[PDB]
Amino acid sequence: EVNPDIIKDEVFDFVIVNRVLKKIKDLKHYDPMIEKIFEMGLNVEIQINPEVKDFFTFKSISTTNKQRCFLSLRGETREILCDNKLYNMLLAVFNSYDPNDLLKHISTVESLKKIFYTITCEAVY
Amino acid sequence: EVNPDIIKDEVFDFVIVNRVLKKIKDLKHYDPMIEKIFEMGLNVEIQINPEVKDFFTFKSISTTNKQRCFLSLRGETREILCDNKLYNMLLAVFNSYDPNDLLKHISTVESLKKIFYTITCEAVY
Repeated sequence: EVNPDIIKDEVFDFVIVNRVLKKIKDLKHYDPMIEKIFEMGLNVEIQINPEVKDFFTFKSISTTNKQRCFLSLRGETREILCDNKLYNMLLAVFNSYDPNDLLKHISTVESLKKIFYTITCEAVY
Repeated sequence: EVNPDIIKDEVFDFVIVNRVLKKIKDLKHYDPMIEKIFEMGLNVEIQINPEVKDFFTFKSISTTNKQRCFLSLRGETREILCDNKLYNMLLAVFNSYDPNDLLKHISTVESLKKIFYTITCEAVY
């Protein structure tokens, strides 16, 4: 339940850390929330549109051996497979904010929305 | 908020109601938890293994034109696409029940487990 801040110093085995968070320029732009779980877990939240609060969020519940990843748009949360494709795309989004080229950011965020709207949870029958 | 019980009385436009819930012969055996939402929606929860409360359940959230379906195993909840495949598997599970011969039923429940472990939430990148 405690929401520390350190992530630039210490190290993790946690995939989402050593593959997205640490690889993002200026985390504080996206007003990150990071908490410690009991010590066996990490619960991460990043705003995708920091300007409009909780409009578009990325959430990652990490545990000892398991990770669960969720895109959330206007209050509707969808789970998505935690994999490279997602890590990358997430980096494309967050690493794309440049004041001298907002339109580029605009687009890649739209790219992620598309992914959001395109997610289906399927089984092999 | 409120929770009825006779899915045989009222008529519904809810698709989970007409494609599944009304076609279940011994609905009562599966300890249904059916609530109405602000009329506007239906919250449904069925026990796949009534013998072990909340071990394996199916949840369905219906609002006006939307439905979301979940399978929960040992407290782990996964969303699953509400499609014909889904509706056919569930009916096969709830209607295979026969107190005078349960092997068929025991096996189809396993078939639903297999489905659970198989679910993935993917987006096309």
